[PDB]
Amino acid sequence: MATLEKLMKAFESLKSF
Repeated sequence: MATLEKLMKAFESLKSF
């Protein structure tokens, strides 16, 4: 699989943005 950033950006860009 290859989508680590797609998994981290959600923990910060989702609502923490």
